[PDB]
Amino acid sequence: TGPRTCKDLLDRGHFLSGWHTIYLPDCRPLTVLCDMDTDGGGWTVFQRRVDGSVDFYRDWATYKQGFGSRLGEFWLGNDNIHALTAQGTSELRTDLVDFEDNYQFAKYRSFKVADEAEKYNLVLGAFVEGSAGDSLTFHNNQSFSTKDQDNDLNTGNCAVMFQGAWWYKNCHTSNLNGRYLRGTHGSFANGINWKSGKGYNYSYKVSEMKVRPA
Amino acid sequence: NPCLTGPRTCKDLLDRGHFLSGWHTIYLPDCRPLTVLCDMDTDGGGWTVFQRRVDGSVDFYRDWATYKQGFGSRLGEFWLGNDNIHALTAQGTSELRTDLVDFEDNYQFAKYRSFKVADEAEKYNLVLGAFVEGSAGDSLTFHNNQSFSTKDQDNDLNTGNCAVMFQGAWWYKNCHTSNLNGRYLRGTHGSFANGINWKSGKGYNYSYKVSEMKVRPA
Amino acid sequence: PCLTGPRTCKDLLDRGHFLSGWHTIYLPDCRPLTVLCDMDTDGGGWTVFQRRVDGSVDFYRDWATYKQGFGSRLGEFWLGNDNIHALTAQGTSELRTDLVDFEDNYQFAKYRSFKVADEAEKYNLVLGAFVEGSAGDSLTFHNNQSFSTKDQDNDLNTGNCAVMFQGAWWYKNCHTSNLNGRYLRGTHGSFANGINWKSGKGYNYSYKVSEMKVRPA
Ligand SMILES: *[C@@H]1O[C@H](CO)[C@@H](O[C@@H]2O[C@H](CO)[C@@H](O)[C@H](O)[C@H]2NC(C)=O)[C@H](O)[C@H]1NC(C)=O
Ligand SMILES: CC(=O)N[C@@H]1[C@@H](O)[C@H](O)[C@@H](CO)O[C@H]1O
Ligand SMILES: OC[C@H]1O[C@H](O)[C@H](O)[C@@H](O)[C@H]1O
Ligand SMILES: OC[C@H]1O[C@H](O)[C@H](O)[C@@H](O)[C@H]1O
Ligand SMILES: [Ca+2]
Ligand SMILES: [Ca+2]
Ligand SMILES: [Ca+2]
Repeated sequence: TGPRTCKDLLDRGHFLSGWHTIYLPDCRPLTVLCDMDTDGGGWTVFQRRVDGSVDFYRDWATYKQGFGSRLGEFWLGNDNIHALTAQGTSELRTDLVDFEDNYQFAKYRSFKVADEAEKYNLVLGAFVEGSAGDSLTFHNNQSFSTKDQDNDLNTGNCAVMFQGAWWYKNCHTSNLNGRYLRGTHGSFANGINWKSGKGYNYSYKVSEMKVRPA
Repeated sequence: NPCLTGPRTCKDLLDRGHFLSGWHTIYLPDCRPLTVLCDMDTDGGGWTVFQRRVDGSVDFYRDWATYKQGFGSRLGEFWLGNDNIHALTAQGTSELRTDLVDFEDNYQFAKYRSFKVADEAEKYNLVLGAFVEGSAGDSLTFHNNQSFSTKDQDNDLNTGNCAVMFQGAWWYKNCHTSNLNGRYLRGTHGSFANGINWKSGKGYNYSYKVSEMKVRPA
Repeated sequence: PCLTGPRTCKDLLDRGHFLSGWHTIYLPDCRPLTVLCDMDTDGGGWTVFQRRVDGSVDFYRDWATYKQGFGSRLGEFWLGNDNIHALTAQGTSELRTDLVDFEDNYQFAKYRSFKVADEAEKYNLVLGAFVEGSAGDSLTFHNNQSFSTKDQDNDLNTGNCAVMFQGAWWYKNCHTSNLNGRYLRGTHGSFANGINWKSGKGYNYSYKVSEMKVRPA
């Protein structure tokens, strides 16, 4: 019955990025990171990597509730991301920065995750544009997986083989919750990787995933 | 009714016992709430920080409308916004402090007895009081009584465009001895005077690690 | 003991604040204080009262500064001796100390009990048994000892350890740890005047990160 999105806050004159309280579909308050600069601002950031201070190789219960720090890296929580994206349409933007401070991005028409009972299934709309290329449409219609809850399409455990948590199939083309392996790495596809961007052997300095009413 | 009971400046906050720097809501003269960064640590504390550079994560080469409303992040770097800075300095007398740190941990500062920014109709004209003291030396008096300029709105006193030439936004004259909204060029640069430069401090070829501009009632 | 709102960061965690960051708690008879909650480390629910991370803040401060606290929520701070006593008195608050080096290697110590008494009583450190910690014990030595600053010599050394080692601490024969020391950025030739944990990295290495925190045992 007040601000429901970061877009609402932007329209009310909140021009600086930072943490604000919004009110979810059910009226539950949630303190979220608003990106008010990028691409018109008004984005609610649900994932952020910047320096490798936080361990992202976490189990189901931890990804469900969210983890990390307001002062740095975090995953907002799958329950929260479902609430955020349940009804209406949120467009997704992915922002990626390499160690030479070059920026890439990918933008999708719509994005949402189902509730826990449906394994926080990815529901993704068309790739609109992005200098990072499209490395997420591959994962469309897939259950989320973590090390202790394998819902993927591999005989082995993708979350373990690539040290992350994602909507793994057999196995991935993106892996943003992968290990903070600074820049080029010999090890295959176990960093913060975006196949169509810098490839399976380059772990980004910065990663942000964010949503805005479409 | 929290406008009448709420703090109106960072100094009110310090007086109420907030001893750590951090973002707090204050109430502007027209009762509009604004979340600002208070500096409680430096020089007696109670300063409202309106510009901060720290790591080059935010692009400061922005247009008139963006400087007007403010941009950046409470997580790090930002410009509070010219409308806000006018609102903060329109009434009474605010002193100004500039804190600068180089990449070798050398701290420098400059202090001015008063600092006032006019409204948009006057293009955010700078009215600067006397230089008080400072190891950074005085690189702002030169800019007294100049309109603010951005790349897309040239209000400087140069035949060309200072904001474009020096890749920032400032109360440019013809053109500058300070350029704190310049590019984050990380230490010494070969390019001329287009970084976070304070001439009397580290010169036209050295871009500071940290910049903060802040005001306090005096 | 507040029953109207959150008393500790532990309370906040059990209420569903799962991200670390600055929150408001209600101290014991029942004043508000905005504190840094660490919700990830060792199960979460830690209230952080010291933090070093980048050397932006001068920790070589006098008695009155350490009393009321200083620093910034954006980085380095000391919560204030008055706040720390109000927070820990009794209690049985678990003390934890987190330490990180310049190649991102993690160490950290834990203690079963922690409190400082009020100003009258020199904010004496009262420490319970060391429990565990890959950093080793460099705080027990300092048990039952006055806090000292540059303008308040309360150690057992003929000189002033605070000036000699450039900080503030529960110095005695001097120190075995110096977390409020100078941010000397890794290895240093100057002796023991840095953010040092003798059992961890000794008197010649200044840590990159250092956090002292508490949670109800
Ligand atoms: C600020 O600068 C303006 C120019 O933009 C100054 O205006 C001039 O002031 C002188 C007297 O000092 C007059 O003789 C001129 O005719 C004025 N010119 C214009 C264009 O108005 C103004 O005086 C300055 N104000 C201060 C406080 O220094
Ligand atoms: C609606 C439909 O029949 N299409 C497919 C369905 O067959 C499949 O079971 C599901 C998950 O794989 O993804 C749907 O898009
Ligand atoms: O430009 C300001 C900057 O602030 C924070 O770092 C946000 O996470 C970024 O997306 C950006 O908004
Ligand atoms: O002052 C208004 C005017 O300012 C500059 O020229 C900018 O390009 C716009 O903000 C424009 O409308
Ligand atoms: Ca499998
Ligand atoms: Ca011009
Ligand atoms: Ca002595």
